Amino acid sequence: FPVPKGVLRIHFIEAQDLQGKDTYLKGLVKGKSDPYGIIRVGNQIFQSRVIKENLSPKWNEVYEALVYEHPGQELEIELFDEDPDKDDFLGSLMIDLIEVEKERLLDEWFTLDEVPKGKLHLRLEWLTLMPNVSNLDKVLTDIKADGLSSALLILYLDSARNLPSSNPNPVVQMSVGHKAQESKIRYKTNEPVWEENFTFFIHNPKRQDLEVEVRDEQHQCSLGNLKVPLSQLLTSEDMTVSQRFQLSNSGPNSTIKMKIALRVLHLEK
Ligand SMILES: [Ca+2]
Ligand SMILES: [Ca+2]
Ligand SMILES: [Ca+2]
Repeated sequence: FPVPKGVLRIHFIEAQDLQGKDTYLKGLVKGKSDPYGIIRVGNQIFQSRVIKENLSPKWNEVYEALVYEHPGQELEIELFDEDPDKDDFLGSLMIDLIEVEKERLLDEWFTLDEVPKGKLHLRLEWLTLMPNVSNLDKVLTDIKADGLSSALLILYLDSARNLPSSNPNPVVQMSVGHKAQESKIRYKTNEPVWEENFTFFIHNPKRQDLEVEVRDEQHQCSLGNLKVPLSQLLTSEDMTVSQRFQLSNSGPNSTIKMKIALRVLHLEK
């Protein structure tokens, strides 16, 4: 299974001098526009807010994208005017990631291509995955923890044993805080195998819990659940634990096997 080469934190700050594409009164009066941006990294897509009637938009939004050692992967950005029909094009940008890794931290205005005018203000942070916990304390403080992610949670769903029944069709749902993802379904078995990998962004591992619920997908019935304070990982080697876990609201011998690893996101120079 692929593992991330790092995390790219994208500050979608502002743009200036964009192309006005709206016109009042049958096109007599030249007007401004309603800019917003579409940001792409690999399969990950991000959409900024629409700011109305302004060619120097200030979004101050921030997105977090996973980056792997895959070929030539790039940061793609397109700006549009929100119109009631087809949104008019306000310019585009293409940044080489392998270049961004090299610089670690950028703060620059970029001139949009394929438009007569327009500039975009970005601050890019290349965060690497740290296996030791040595810098968590510093990363939490820089974020100003009192939000964006201070860590990643990478977890492996191996299998479960001896689940309650008649037989069920087991599926697992994991949700660190509000982010939630689901495994695939196994059918008519009390011994499911998934061998699936999942990744979650983490604001603060000292506060957040991983919640795991096993369900029978056919029927509303629950098959057990599990809470794992991520803090417990903080005291494990390479912030990774691998064991069988007891399920609650389940059988007495019902368990779930996982590998769970934490990585602190760090900007170095
Ligand atoms: Ca328009
Ligand atoms: Ca418009
Ligand atoms: Ca539209």
